[PDB]
Amino acid sequence: IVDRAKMEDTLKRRFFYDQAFAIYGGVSGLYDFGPVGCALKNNIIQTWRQHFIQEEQILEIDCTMLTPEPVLKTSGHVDKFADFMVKDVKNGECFRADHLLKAHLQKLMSDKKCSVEKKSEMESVLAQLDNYGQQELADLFVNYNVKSPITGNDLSPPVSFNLMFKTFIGPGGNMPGYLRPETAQGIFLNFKRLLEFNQGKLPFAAAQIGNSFRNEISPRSGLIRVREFTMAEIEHFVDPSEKDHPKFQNVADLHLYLYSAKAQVSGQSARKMRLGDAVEQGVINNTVLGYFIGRIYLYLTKVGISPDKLRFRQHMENEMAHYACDCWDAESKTSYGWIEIVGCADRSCYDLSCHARATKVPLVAEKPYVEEVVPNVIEPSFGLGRIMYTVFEHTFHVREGDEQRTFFSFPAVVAPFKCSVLPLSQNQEFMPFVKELSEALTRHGVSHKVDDSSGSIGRRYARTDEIGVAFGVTIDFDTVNKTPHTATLRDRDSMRQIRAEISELPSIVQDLANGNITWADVEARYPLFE
Amino acid sequence: IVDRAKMEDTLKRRFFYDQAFAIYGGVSGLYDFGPVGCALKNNIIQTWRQHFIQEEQILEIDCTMLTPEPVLKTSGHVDKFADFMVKDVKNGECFRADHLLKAHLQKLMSDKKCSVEKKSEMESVLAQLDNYGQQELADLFVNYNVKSPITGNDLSPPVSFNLMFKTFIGPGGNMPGYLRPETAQGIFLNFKRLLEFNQGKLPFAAAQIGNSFRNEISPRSGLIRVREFTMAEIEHFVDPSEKDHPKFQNVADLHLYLYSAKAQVSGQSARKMRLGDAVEQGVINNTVLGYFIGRIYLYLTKVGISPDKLRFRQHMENEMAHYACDCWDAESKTSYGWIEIVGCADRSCYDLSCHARATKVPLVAEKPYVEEVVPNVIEPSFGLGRIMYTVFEHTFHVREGDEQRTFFSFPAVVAPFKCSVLPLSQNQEFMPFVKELSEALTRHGVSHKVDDSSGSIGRRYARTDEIGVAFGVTIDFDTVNKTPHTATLRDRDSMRQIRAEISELPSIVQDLANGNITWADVEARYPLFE
Ligand SMILES: NCC(=O)NS(=O)(=O)OC[C@@H]1O[C@@H](n2cnc3c(N)ncnc32)[C@H](O)[C@H]1O
Ligand SMILES: NCC(=O)NS(=O)(=O)OC[C@@H]1O[C@@H](n2cnc3c(N)ncnc32)[C@H](O)[C@H]1O
Repeated sequence: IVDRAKMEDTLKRRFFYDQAFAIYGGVSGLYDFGPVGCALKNNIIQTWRQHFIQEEQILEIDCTMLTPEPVLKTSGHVDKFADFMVKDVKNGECFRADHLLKAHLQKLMSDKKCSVEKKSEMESVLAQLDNYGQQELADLFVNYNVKSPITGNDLSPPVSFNLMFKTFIGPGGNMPGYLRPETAQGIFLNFKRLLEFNQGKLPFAAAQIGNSFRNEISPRSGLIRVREFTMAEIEHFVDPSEKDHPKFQNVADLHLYLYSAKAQVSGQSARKMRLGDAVEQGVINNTVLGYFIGRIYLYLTKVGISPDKLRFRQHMENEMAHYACDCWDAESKTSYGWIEIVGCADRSCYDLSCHARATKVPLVAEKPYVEEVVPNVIEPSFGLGRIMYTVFEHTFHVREGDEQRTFFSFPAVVAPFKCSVLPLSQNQEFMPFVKELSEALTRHGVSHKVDDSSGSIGRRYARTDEIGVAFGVTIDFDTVNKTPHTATLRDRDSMRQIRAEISELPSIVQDLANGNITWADVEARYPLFE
Repeated sequence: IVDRAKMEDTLKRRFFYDQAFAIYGGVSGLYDFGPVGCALKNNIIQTWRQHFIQEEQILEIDCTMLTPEPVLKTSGHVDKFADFMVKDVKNGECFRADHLLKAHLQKLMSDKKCSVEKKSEMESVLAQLDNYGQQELADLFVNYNVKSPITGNDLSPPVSFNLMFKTFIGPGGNMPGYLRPETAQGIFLNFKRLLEFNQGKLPFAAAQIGNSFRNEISPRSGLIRVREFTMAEIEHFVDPSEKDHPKFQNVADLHLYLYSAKAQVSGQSARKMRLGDAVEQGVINNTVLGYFIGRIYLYLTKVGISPDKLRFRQHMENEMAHYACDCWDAESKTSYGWIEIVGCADRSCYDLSCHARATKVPLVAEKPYVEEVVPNVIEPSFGLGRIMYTVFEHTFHVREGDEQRTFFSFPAVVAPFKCSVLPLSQNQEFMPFVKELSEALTRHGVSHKVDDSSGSIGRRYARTDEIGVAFGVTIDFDTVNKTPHTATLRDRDSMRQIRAEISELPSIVQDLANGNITWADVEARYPLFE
């Protein structure tokens, strides 16, 4: 339970992000990222690069965003990539059918005038919604009588609205195209010279961190639903017969909530298994999937998402992507209910096949006489957008002081900047102290900023906390005067302080942020301070 | 003089970049960046961030790419933003008039059958080409009889083809839009909450590093002309009466080639002045411009561009951008002649004005009773695309050995990775040595990679040089056997080596890359090696 109202308000005021083209009414599904937003957004794509590209020697490429017609036709995107949209036959108002029906039903199950017998039934209708194809969705839009949310008119019948943006490359209109709804296609259309890098042998994973455009219908989900976003995608090309990851054992003992395809059809709660077991019982196909699912958990977790508000639901036979046979999503429980933030497909040969065929250009590899194969691709797609957002809600708190102060408990690895050095006076009695501390902190690789903002120390740290700055060091007169020179070390969340030799503080703040020491350990080592 | 042929071939083979959607014939003006390309492309945007955002406490934001109709109409982009295109009345073949006429004339001046009197005249026609508006360009396209380059047919009359891509945001067609041809607009539409950050006082500069789409007509300039690219843009909001930069004196003593607007009309060569003087004589308006022009020089230079193949040409009264009153470009002499790689506008109030008006939302500041003003914006726009390319040609060399080996002399600050550790055998006699060296190099912050590729040491370093890896350390038997343990330190360009205690090498390779020591200094300190 979080305060979407109060939070959005804080986030936009400190300018983590806000509405794009504000002074024009703004466009739905489009937002701009302000300074702290950028800082935090770049800390996540950075933490990610380590956790994946670095930790897996993943090849990286940077493809185009403008894709020409054929490429997306071959991938079958021009076809199956779209959402069901309806529109009241009055004014041209559109709505994503998929969701409107869900909104209606919740309204019905919520009205006390409902028989527990129908309520239980409707749930069952929502717990399958993504499987509902053109027809079933058509009928349902009749039985339940779905009508325009506003001025309840009569919605047209569910239709298919392709989510890809449309444009024409170059003068004229001979070469039409779209804005890549995913980065993957580029990583595929480059398979040949990519295999080469890994010596033609599998497995090997390529990757991309760039934008994708998805002309959504009704962006009303805040940052969650946007028509333009940055996504990190890994394309793990493995040999079909070797769908077995060598590192699995590292993420084997993780105990994470899983919501199998069965548990969804056998209408039962998601279990909190162990990856190792989850694979034994054949819940999670192979180990390649398992490893990634494990890492994906370690990442989302490390960035800031709460272990208890995260899970992995599997897709349904027809909820499936138009390019996968099996797939698990990383869902984060938020004010918008559970929401997919990271996807883990298992698109089997379907990609390189389509392209190899359509162009008559062979896309394969070899193995030890030396047989040829079409690498199956397990693809972990990250919605850096929705991820940073989950981190927002999962770590947004309210200082328990009438005043109504709000702080973010961002892990030291994603905080706008780890420490905030703040002295009382600006005079020269302090500079020689602030200077050193800064340079010393710099030497220790600790992102920091010297505070200036007017106000009592406690009012200062108010803003520092506002944007989740991990720590803070107070430099007062006693720091300058008394000898030895000690400053105040203040933990963000607790607001508890520690007096300590301003010389050691750096190496300490470092150990704290790097997870090498606990706040408690500090209170045990150093004298407190009020 | 460079070998575009041989170079492009090398660049694409090592996969710095290549043609987008290759297995489909590919699209013109679109390319994909492979691994080394990315590594180098990220070293430049990184080196840039320091040189500017860091060194100038520049605020950073990340706006949308999809812009809605009004925004670009207000900026006057829907109007004046386009290139003159012609097309033979036979097949629908297009060409950018602006250039075709230039191609023709060069052909005429090149044919020996021309009177030195006409040749001199035609030049004068090219040395004004960007000023030629609809009419003048129309007449000229007649007099000289410009006809289709291929199958010389009859080109239509010069027309205006808007360079912005076109799409519709959301279902329907009520909300049309384009893909931002520049990042700036976003930095402007966010001025209010941006001024706020700097305490409402000027000057203060915002910035953005993202993509912009320019639906060019005839992309045939390789990477130079592309329909999609990453550009770093700084929006320096200064008070009209205070167009005087406090740091100028730092870049005052720089002596750089300038090609004033006059020198272009007074048909004379560009002078190699000094920024300080250049401002005295009122050649370069104010100092704000001067400082940036200075930095822009230091950057491009530091990244790899040759001091002698770089200059700053000013715009002409009607070559001017549709938003500037004064402007200087950073031109780099290349195989495609001089080409603008970095732009330095002086768009006076024109931006915030248009938007303030059109929306009726006031955009101003105050100064010490406390008067209000509309900040003038000096904007340094960087074409990270064309910049990295200039770096390619300006540092592409051919090993003087029949064999035909090609190396890149990339500054240690942009090289794919500074050092390349390479031992002879893979056995355990070496690992304990390779391991340490790597970790030690890591500790020193020196990007490196342990070589494996099969081949004689000299064949190995061949590939290392291919992609401009600054240095190389050879670990042989004597390194393992003999005591002390010394390895071979090899400079890329010279190929000259140095035998030295494998323990010190790290701190050394560091000092070398960080520009703290010279190769010569090393040869003087340590024993040579052949
Ligand atoms: N290349 C395979 C692929 O397309 N996978 S997927 O994108 O369909 O699935 C993964 C989801 O993509 C991201 N995503 C989707 N639509 C949005 C949105 N409108 N706003 C923000 N983030 C979004 C989600 O963050 C991530 O969970
Ligand atoms: N925001 C102000 C603005 O629009 N400035 S400007 O872009 O018109 O001028 C600066 C130039 O923009 C970049 N640029 C232009 N067109 C291309 C291209 N087709 N390929 C690659 N790079 C290009 C050039 O690298 C850079 O010199």
